[PDB]
Amino acid sequence: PLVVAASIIAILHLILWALDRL
Ligand SMILES: CCCCCCCCO[C@@H]1O[C@H](CO)[C@@H](O)[C@H](O)[C@H]1O
Repeated sequence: PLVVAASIIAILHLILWALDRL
């Protein structure tokens, strides 16, 4: 479950960064 949570947060953070860059 911690793998799931950490990975969701990591992917969402990546999406936020990408949207900012775009
Ligand atoms: C699934 C594809 C997502 C692509 C994410 C692109 C992240 C970088 O994107 C590019 O970044 C440049 C500066 O960093 C900007 O000047 C460009 O306009 C932006 O397109």
